[PDB]
Amino acid sequence: RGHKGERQRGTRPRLGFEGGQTPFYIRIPKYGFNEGHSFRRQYKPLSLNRLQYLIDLGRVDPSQPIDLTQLVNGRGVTIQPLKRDYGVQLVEEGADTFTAKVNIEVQLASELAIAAIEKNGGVVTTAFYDPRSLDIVCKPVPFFLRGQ
Amino acid sequence: ISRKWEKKNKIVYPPQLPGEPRRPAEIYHCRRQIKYSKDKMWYLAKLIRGMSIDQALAQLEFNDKKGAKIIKEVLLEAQDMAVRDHNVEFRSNLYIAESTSGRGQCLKRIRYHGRGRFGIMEKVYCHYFVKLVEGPPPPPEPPKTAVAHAKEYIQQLRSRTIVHTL
Amino acid sequence: IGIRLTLPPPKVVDRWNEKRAMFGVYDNIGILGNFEKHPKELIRGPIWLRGWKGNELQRCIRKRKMVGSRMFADDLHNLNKRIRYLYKHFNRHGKFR
Amino acid sequence: LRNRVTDRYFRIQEVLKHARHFRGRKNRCYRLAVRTVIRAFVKCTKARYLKKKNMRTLWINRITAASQEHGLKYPALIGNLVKCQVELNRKVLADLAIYEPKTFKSLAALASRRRHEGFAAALGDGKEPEGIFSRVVQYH
Amino acid sequence: TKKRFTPPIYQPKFKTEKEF
Amino acid sequence: TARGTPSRFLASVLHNGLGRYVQQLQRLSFSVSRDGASSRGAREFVEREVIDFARRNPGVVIYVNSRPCCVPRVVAEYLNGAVREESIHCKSVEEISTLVQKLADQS
Amino acid sequence: LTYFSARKGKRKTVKAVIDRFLRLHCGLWVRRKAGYKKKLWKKTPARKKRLREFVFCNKTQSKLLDKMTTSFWKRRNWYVDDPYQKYHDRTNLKV
Amino acid sequence: VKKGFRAAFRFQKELERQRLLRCPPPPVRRSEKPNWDYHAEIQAFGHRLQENFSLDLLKTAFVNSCYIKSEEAKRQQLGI
Amino acid sequence: NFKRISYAKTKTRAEVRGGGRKPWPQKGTGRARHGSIRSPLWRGGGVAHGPRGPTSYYYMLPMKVRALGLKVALTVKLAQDDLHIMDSLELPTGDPQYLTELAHYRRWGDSVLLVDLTHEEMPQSIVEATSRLKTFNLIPAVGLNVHSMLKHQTLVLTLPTVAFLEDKLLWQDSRYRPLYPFSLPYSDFPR
RNA sequence: GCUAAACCUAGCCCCAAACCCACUCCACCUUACUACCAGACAACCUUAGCCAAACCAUUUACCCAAAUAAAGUAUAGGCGAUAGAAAUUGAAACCUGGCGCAAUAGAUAUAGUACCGCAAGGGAAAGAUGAAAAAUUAUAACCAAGCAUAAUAUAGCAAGGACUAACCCCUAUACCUUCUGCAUAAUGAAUUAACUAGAAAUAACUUUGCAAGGAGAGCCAAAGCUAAGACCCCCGAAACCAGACGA
RNA sequence: CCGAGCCUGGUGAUAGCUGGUUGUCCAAGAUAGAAUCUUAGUUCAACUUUAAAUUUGCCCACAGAACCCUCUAAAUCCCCUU
RNA sequence: CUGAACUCCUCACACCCAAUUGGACCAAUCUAUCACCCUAUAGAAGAACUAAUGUUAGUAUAAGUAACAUGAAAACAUUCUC
RNA sequence: CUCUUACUUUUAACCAGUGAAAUUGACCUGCCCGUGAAGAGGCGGGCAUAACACAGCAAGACGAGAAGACCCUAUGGAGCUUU
Ligand SMILES: [K+]
Ligand SMILES: [K+]
Ligand SMILES: [K+]
Ligand SMILES: [K+]
Ligand SMILES: [K+]
Ligand SMILES: [K+]
Ligand SMILES: [K+]
Ligand SMILES: [K+]
Ligand SMILES: [K+]
Ligand SMILES: [K+]
Ligand SMILES: [K+]
Ligand SMILES: [K+]
Ligand SMILES: [Mg+2]
Ligand SMILES: [Mg+2]
Ligand SMILES: [Mg+2]
Ligand SMILES: [Mg+2]
Ligand SMILES: [Mg+2]
Ligand SMILES: [Mg+2]
Ligand SMILES: [Mg+2]
Ligand SMILES: [Mg+2]
Ligand SMILES: [Mg+2]
Ligand SMILES: [Mg+2]
Ligand SMILES: [Mg+2]
Ligand SMILES: [Mg+2]
Ligand SMILES: [Mg+2]
Ligand SMILES: [Mg+2]
Ligand SMILES: [Mg+2]
Ligand SMILES: [Mg+2]
Ligand SMILES: [Mg+2]
Ligand SMILES: [Mg+2]
Ligand SMILES: [Mg+2]
Ligand SMILES: [Mg+2]
Ligand SMILES: [Mg+2]
Ligand SMILES: [Mg+2]
Ligand SMILES: [Mg+2]
Ligand SMILES: [Mg+2]
Ligand SMILES: [Mg+2]
Ligand SMILES: [Mg+2]
Ligand SMILES: [Mg+2]
Ligand SMILES: [Mg+2]
Ligand SMILES: [Mg+2]
Ligand SMILES: [Mg+2]
Ligand SMILES: [Mg+2]
Ligand SMILES: [Mg+2]
Ligand SMILES: [Mg+2]
Ligand SMILES: [Mg+2]
Ligand SMILES: [Mg+2]
Ligand SMILES: [Mg+2]
Ligand SMILES: [Mg+2]
Ligand SMILES: [Mg+2]
Ligand SMILES: [Mg+2]
Ligand SMILES: [Mg+2]
Ligand SMILES: [Mg+2]
Repeated sequence: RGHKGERQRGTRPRLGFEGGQTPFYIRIPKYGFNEGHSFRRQYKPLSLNRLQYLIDLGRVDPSQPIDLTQLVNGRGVTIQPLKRDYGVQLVEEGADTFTAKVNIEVQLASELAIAAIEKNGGVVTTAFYDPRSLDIVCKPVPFFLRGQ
Repeated sequence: ISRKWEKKNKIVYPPQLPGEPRRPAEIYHCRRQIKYSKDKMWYLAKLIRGMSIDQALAQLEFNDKKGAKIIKEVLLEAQDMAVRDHNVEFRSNLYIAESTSGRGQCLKRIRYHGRGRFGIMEKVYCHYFVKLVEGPPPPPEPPKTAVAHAKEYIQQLRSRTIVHTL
Repeated sequence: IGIRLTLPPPKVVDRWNEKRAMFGVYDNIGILGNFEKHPKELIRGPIWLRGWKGNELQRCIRKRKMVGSRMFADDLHNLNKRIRYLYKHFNRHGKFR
Repeated sequence: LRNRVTDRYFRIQEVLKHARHFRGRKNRCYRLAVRTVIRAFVKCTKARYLKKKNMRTLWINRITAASQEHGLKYPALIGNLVKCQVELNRKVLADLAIYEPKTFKSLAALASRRRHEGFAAALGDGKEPEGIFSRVVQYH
Repeated sequence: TKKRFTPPIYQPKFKTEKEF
Repeated sequence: TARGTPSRFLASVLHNGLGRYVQQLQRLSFSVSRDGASSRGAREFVEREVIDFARRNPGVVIYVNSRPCCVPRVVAEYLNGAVREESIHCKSVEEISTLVQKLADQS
Repeated sequence: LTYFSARKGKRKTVKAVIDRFLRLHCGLWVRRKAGYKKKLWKKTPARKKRLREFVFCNKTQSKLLDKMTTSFWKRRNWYVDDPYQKYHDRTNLKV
Repeated sequence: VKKGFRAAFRFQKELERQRLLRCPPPPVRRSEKPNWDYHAEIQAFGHRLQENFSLDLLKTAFVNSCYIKSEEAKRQQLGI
Repeated sequence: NFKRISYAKTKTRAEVRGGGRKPWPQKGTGRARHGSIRSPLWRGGGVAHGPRGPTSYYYMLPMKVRALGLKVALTVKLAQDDLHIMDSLELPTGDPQYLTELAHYRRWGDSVLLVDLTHEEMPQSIVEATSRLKTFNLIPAVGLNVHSMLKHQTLVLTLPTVAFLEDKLLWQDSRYRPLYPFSLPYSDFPR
């Protein structure tokens, strides 16, 4: 523990205290980096590489309409509605190698991602789910057990 | 507490052989919880060590200390016990082989001082132990004579070796 | 002084009594029982420590919340004071910050 | 679970056994004995250096005494014996003085002879050949 | 200098009353 | 320390080695548990080492006694009457061999 | 810092830090320069440009800011159209 | 009273050492003590001395008249 | 350890009876300074760092780790010739001596763990025999665990039990990561 | 050889379960424990401060009716220290047990007694045979300090090296703490026994599991994730405040 | 023991101040500064310790680093080779 | 010539810095399973005291020291002195 | 007081009985000079030195007693005064 002082006796000041000098974390001006962070909509990215990989392994069935439920049941995406996730955003990563024909419902889709699915003969739609609706569509069985 | 001194008069030795020397009788006696100091009692016990039973009784009869009467009382009953129960022929043929005092169980009392202060006073008790052996008192040691010193000095010179070598 | 002068009575332990013989049985109640029951449901003891662990400040906070309303006056007072002491100890005292 | 030391007696006796031959209360009172036992063990360790030192002091004193009986000082004996390639150490030299007095006188005579040869050489200008006992046996 | 007095403390009586 | 312990002069037993060398180790008594874990190394020593050690030392009578014991021990007895008891608790077979050989060389 | 809250027994966040610093998921912290809105009439353009920069914190400051915030603030976020999205991951960084 | 058994056992061993030291037992023959095989001891005796003794003669050399007379007295006392 | 709850508790200096007043003035008495007679330095005072129970030791290994342990225990028993497969646990009689004699003749060790598929369908004969024994213990398949397997020298599984354990233990190797507790309805679970 | 030493019970602790509550006759709110007379007075009403903020002045967690999760998030604040939700989510629940203490421990407790205080109030210590004591001439001894058996012989931290030999010879300035630095004539300590002081998050590391997934709903994830292991003392003020008790 | 009684409680008040801090063994290990109601303390540097990564570190040849002014100083910095 | 813990010699080698930091072992206790004259592998924790004017108990030192106490004779009736 | 003396009582010392307190790291506990955390029984150089009681003395053991009240320090208190 050392010899005498505050440190041997366990009475040293709180974390961040600099000895009386105006601390570093206080002398920096406030700026709205994180202002409104908890009210910002978030979308879990889903790349065309990941989508193709899921189809090649049979984890997502392209013969039926694909939506949030089918992606969750296939363990393709993990949605957290309690963390202000509003769904999945289809991102263009992997467009060059995308070959599957799918009818997929997402929340956001980039211009290049839409072109990839439509080039192969598929349909892509952007659908909105509110926080409550998102929880139900992601995990239907827990909802059905509530009796509502 | 311990009471081993009283158990020493219960040791039965095996019968002696025809050619063995007659074993002297040994009598252990003691008095417990005497209201008297062991430090003061030690001087009286020290006095009669090695004395004959009759010489010890005479010395104690003319001593002014309180312990003298108590020790004399113990010596007399031990002398009677030696002849009665320990097969000692002559009551006068006894000498003090051992005599010593021990600490007893003491009590604590308050002694008052001025200014509201106090001390703790001990009400002292002591034991007295005596061993009587049959036979004349052993003679005292003669003072070491000049011949003995000279013999001892020359002995040490002769046992002297060359140290730290072959 | 300070050490016993006799050997203590020999310790007789029956390693095959019913309690020792059946220790562990049903510890895989969930894995082998279709997960109908969680193994923590086999834990018996205070209502505020079944299937839960924490440091002493966390244990005290948990007990006051769950059974604080049923505690004896003197016991509840000691619990409140204990939480105050531990709050100060962990949040203000120590070697690390 | 409350744990208490149960064999403290044996831990105490480990120290007190080394203090039985001490004087006073430090032979039975741990608080006192432990400090004195530590000091005794440290002395015992450091004494190993003094033992070697005192022994060699003893040999030099005894060799000095033996050399003086023959009219030689200690530096003359040790110095000249080395020059004769006699590598007898001081321990053996002291033993020889006590138990082999005739061999020691021979060694003193040898050292004395070599010493006189040195003087003759130093006094000469190189004309004289090396002394009979001054010749060194070379090894390779 | 303020007066300084330390009153005496009596120990418990029983400690000096035990009998055989 | 030297002052706190006894001492003696360098000596031999019956001028050993003067006319002939006589091994002073006279008897060895082992006590190895059958099931005790501490006696694992002692059991391994009795299976492969003790037999070969006896062949080399025919003047030493070795007594192996297998009985329940928490601390296996070897007792060495010498011609001059000295008795030495050495624990082999939890010792390896190699450690035991070294100990037994040391006892064989001592006077 | 509150290491164990009285109600939940959990570590707390120092909200003074959240109001001043941005944490990139890679572990870097972004801040503004002190005095960047103070007495601009007496400051040169070169100095004023330096004051408007968003700068990084050093290792010691970053470690302190990490201790003063809970795990929630270090998670990966996917805000839509986030200006700082590109800076969350490092590239071609050796050690 | 403290929990445990090891300390008590260790102290009992020392109490037996002190008891024995205060009252040393009378000495007895090595044959009467455990771990003794007379035939094995006889053979080792010769090997130690590096001598090829005859086990028949060597055993007789150790038999004394006093041991024979006493051995017979015990036989008569037991009516054997 | 996971279901261990320690009930040991001591009293701190704040919980020992009394101890409120300062025993004597700070200065002037010549004695050591003390604030309370219930300080941990005092006889009868509080305990400084004693047990503060009841204390829980609860924790859970990953479900896959606990399942792997059961596999290893079964392999070790089979590899060391301590596992015996039975068609059924039906004995000819309910006498416990028969079962004891059977194990000795077949060299089954001192203790034997008997595993049946279900508690309700245990044959009455084996139930009567084991109920009167101490080292021969009968458990259902759902009760199998590593500790009991290690405590018992021999393990006896019935053929239905073997099929039961393979289904449960191999399901862990090919399963998805859960979306919600497996007690809730799934497409292909249970069975 | 004394003084002593040694012991295993009394009970106690933490949970579980269960809601809880007494009484013979007589006396007892006046000066209680006092058979028997003219009254009429009547309860309610924000805690404070220590302390933290390294002063302090706004401020500074204190069960308040479901474990978990949302979340230490929204939000509050000398926007400092710190404080801190809700919507929503939704589990289990078979008293008679103990890797609790065993006479300095465990309740203060053999007892709120003895004793101390005018009062409020404070508040102890301790016991130990055996199947039988209607076996008490009985159950061994051995172990702390202190003594006794047995005072002492030049010289010196009391020992070490030794030695034929205790001492004589040679070498050697107790310990802890505190300091630039202590044989210091700086601190503490007669001695024995017992008691008496390192509590945990953030990350990181190490070793398993599974792996673009991990985890037995929540959470994290651009090799991660889950589990485990492993780090943060004791005693001590003068004070401050609340409510009682005292001329 | 009245510069303002006593008792209990808040209370294990707080103490950058003093004291104390318990088994064995080995190893690495001394010290530029800055700010601070701060100088009996802290926080950052520096030094120190452990683990990891991969690549130079130290010692140093020439050549080279100011005028103004008086001691035209001992030296330093830089630096391949070794 | 004497003279070190420097160096050599025979053999061995982790085995002489405060704070701090890394590492290797380990007493006793309890639990699991062993063991069975006192142990093993692990899991745990009120887990180790030559020092806090520490707490309690015992006993020393000072010290048999300071201090304390009963007027006289007698037949214990009585008388005498103050 | 110069300048003290004598006697009585108490205390005292000795015998008998009873029997505290502060204090105490351990002590086998000399003197001189020098040294040194700067004033030594304990270190260096010398000198001295069989062992153990009783009665006195107060130069030393920086003697005992009370964690200096003077002085300074602490982002320690309290009483009092005030534009
Ligand atoms: K803390
Ligand atoms: K008590
Ligand atoms: K100290
Ligand atoms: K000094
Ligand atoms: K000093
Ligand atoms: K002082
Ligand atoms: K009045
Ligand atoms: K300070
Ligand atoms: K100090
Ligand atoms: K160190
Ligand atoms: K006169
Ligand atoms: K004086
Ligand atoms: Mg300190
Ligand atoms: Mg300091
Ligand atoms: Mg009075
Ligand atoms: Mg209290
Ligand atoms: Mg206090
Ligand atoms: Mg207690
Ligand atoms: Mg403050
Ligand atoms: Mg102030
Ligand atoms: Mg809610
Ligand atoms: Mg008690
Ligand atoms: Mg003793
Ligand atoms: Mg000397
Ligand atoms: Mg100074
Ligand atoms: Mg010095
Ligand atoms: Mg001192
Ligand atoms: Mg001081
Ligand atoms: Mg205030
Ligand atoms: Mg009046
Ligand atoms: Mg008053
Ligand atoms: Mg404090
Ligand atoms: Mg080193
Ligand atoms: Mg300022
Ligand atoms: Mg400073
Ligand atoms: Mg270079
Ligand atoms: Mg030399
Ligand atoms: Mg070396
Ligand atoms: Mg061990
Ligand atoms: Mg402890
Ligand atoms: Mg102790
Ligand atoms: Mg102490
Ligand atoms: Mg005196
Ligand atoms: Mg007097
Ligand atoms: Mg008088
Ligand atoms: Mg006098
Ligand atoms: Mg007197
Ligand atoms: Mg001087
Ligand atoms: Mg005198
Ligand atoms: Mg002195
Ligand atoms: Mg003084
Ligand atoms: Mg002071
Ligand atoms: Mg204040």
